[PDB]
Amino acid sequence: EYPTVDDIPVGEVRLYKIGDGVWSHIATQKLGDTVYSSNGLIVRDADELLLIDTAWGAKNTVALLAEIEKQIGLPVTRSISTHFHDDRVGGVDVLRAAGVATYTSPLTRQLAEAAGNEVPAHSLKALSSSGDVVRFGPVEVFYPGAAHSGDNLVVYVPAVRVLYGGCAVHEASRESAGNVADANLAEWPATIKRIQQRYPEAEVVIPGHGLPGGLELLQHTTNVVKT
Ligand SMILES: [Zn+2]
Ligand SMILES: [Zn+2]
Repeated sequence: EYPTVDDIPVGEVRLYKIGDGVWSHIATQKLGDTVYSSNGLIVRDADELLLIDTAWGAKNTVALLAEIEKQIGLPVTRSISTHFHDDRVGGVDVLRAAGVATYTSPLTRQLAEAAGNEVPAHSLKALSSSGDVVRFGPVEVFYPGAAHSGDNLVVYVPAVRVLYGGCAVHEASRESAGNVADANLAEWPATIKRIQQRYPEAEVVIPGHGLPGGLELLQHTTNVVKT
């Protein structure tokens, strides 16, 4: 029942309930004759929502906001982008236009700028070194170290033990690492290990692209990387 590229008509966005007060959002995008799906997270905090990652571009992110209003009916007041690529910050200007306070780490803001990508407006402090963790509303934000990118963050929802790994984590069906142009393959194994050690009670692990699973996706990612 989890949405895939063959049930999402590009330009549209689906929500999938993961646990109490937690949804993933799923969208699709085409690069060079190739279409992908991409996930993000939505977390309720009292009567507002925290958004994790855009829906991969302006058009999709507009549709995301509409779908949130339709299905949940609470306002997105803040967002976090988990790295500097377009599937994470593409659509940040849509969020800004809608009045969302947009955040990411200082390093992600720098990399996004260098790349010519949209840049969240605000910095999350105290995430500069590997192992750094901060609280932000109903979640923890963790910088586990370099992996898919030098800046990649993970997000944990402690009340329901949901770990959003973003693109630092591969779905079970992936056999390759995908885009490694910004990756640190030598460091990726130790970064996963730091995630494993920090969140041993996670029940759901959500990858940046593809099907959610459990803690087994972490070791799987390490196995995929060793190529
Ligand atoms: Zn990426
Ligand atoms: Zn990605």
